[PDB]
Amino acid sequence: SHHWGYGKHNGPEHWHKDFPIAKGERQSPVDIDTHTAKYDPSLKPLSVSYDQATSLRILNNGHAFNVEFDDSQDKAVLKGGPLDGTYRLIQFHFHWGSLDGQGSEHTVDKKKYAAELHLVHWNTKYGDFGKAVQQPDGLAVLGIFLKVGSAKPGLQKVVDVLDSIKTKGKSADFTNFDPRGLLPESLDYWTYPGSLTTPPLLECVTWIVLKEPISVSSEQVLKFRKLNFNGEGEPEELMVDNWRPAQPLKNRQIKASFK
Amino acid sequence: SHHWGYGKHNGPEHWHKDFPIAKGERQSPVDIDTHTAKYDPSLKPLSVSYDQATSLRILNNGHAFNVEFDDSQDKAVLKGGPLDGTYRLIQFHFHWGSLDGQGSEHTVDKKKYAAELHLVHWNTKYGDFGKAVQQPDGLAVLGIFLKVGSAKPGLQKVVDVLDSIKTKGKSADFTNFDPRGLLPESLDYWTYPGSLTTPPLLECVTWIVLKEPISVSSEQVLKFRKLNFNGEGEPEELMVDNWRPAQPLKNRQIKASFK
Ligand SMILES: [Zn+2]
Ligand SMILES: [Zn+2]
Ligand SMILES: [Zn+2]
Ligand SMILES: [Zn+2]
Ligand SMILES: [Zn+2]
Ligand SMILES: [Zn+2]
Ligand SMILES: [Zn+2]
Ligand SMILES: [Zn+2]
Ligand SMILES: [Zn+2]
Ligand SMILES: [Zn+2]
Ligand SMILES: [Zn+2]
Ligand SMILES: [Zn+2]
Ligand SMILES: [Zn+2]
Ligand SMILES: [Zn+2]
Ligand SMILES: [Zn+2]
Ligand SMILES: [Zn+2]
Ligand SMILES: [Zn+2]
Ligand SMILES: [Zn+2]
Ligand SMILES: [Zn+2]
Repeated sequence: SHHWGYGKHNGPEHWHKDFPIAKGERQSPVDIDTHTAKYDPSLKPLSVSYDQATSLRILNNGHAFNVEFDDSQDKAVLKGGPLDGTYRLIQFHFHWGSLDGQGSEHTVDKKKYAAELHLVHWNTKYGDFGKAVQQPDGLAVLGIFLKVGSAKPGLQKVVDVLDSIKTKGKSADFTNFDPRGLLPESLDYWTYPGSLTTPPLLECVTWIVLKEPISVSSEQVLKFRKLNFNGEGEPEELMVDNWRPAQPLKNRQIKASFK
Repeated sequence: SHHWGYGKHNGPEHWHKDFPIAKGERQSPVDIDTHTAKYDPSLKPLSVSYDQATSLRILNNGHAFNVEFDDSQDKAVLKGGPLDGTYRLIQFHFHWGSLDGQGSEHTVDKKKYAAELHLVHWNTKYGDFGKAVQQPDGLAVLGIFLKVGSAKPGLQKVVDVLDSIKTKGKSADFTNFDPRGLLPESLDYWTYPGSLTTPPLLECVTWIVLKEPISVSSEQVLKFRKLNFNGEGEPEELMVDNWRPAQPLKNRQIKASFK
């Protein structure tokens, strides 16, 4: 009851109590039905420029873990696609499950994936992250599905450091990470106007969800599930099933960048 | 810069940036000038009923440390004085300095004390703490000055447990504490309508500041100054000088319960 989370008492089901936007017109995530999400030839190609991405630190905030980036220049930026502007990378994080058969927030024809990677960018138009989240086109989030298969070499440096931030509030220096190690072979995508998938659930996100999932080993996802929602000294609550289920699409169109 | 505190960058001096109420009509603390704070015979005597006070836990929130109480019944209550209602004890905490010559928030004829004890109560009229802080008579805070002299036996159990919550976010079970061990010989007091002395600086507090200070040993206050503002693993910032200086009294009267 204390403040929001993913348990029986404080979960997605109950977020409408302190956040009436939870039942709003533009909520995320959604289910991407491939028969309705039609192709849009007006969509320009997406330009992911991460070659100068400068990571700083990894931390556990009690809700997931974030790798944070220097956002002071156009070092890691997101351009074109459905975006009018330059969007700087500020952090990324994951949502995952207690079983391989669940963990993703978005779904494709009702299929759930073992996890989902969210790379979070803010529109430089507004000046900083804080001002951007108060505008409907302030954020662009790039969402990537994880399936249990073979190991992702780009993910291993993250996994190695997870013991050092087991409990809420812990953090660590995490430099020279290259977020390109987490991208799939193709950048074909769906896009729709949405929201943050956690409180305050603000409807300020242009979603870009990649068609092609990345593969991670079962050994690597097991490492995610040893994390803790709780602080050190408090009772153990395993950080698992930290995902919001799909929401009503309502009067929105999911445009597709592909065939 | 990150979020508020007591350093050069984030201190009381700069709180007006995110909190315009900091320059409001009813801000606390104030200096109690004894020549103007006249006696009011209409003030009923103060009734401090702490015999059934049930403490639960002690924690470091990064700004000070709080001992928290069961507020579910009328076990520890504050009545009469300038209060119209029953006020339940929810927590207490301290503000102290880096030197014995400072640490208090309130002052008496410009004199500063080594520390100050704040016992925090909410009006049962409103139902819970959260609803109370949004009303001008929602909170009653009982403020007590500490001077460096001989040891306070009632304070020693708090001091013993301080090693176990050195850094921000740590907490511990803290049961069978009796807050009566921190009261002075006399309950003669000054009262005025004010605010929280930390953000969000809400103007919802009826202040009751006791005339008579309590004595604590230098050994006991040294133990306060080993605490840390920071979390575990972060760079060391000693939790000292965590006090707001005196504010303009403006169109307010400080009533005195005594001679
Ligand atoms: Zn339920
Ligand atoms: Zn409901
Ligand atoms: Zn379909
Ligand atoms: Zn590149
Ligand atoms: Zn939280
Ligand atoms: Zn996310
Ligand atoms: Zn470092
Ligand atoms: Zn290939
Ligand atoms: Zn393609
Ligand atoms: Zn530790
Ligand atoms: Zn200054
Ligand atoms: Zn200023
Ligand atoms: Zn005077
Ligand atoms: Zn009593
Ligand atoms: Zn804080
Ligand atoms: Zn205080
Ligand atoms: Zn316990
Ligand atoms: Zn005596
Ligand atoms: Zn008296």
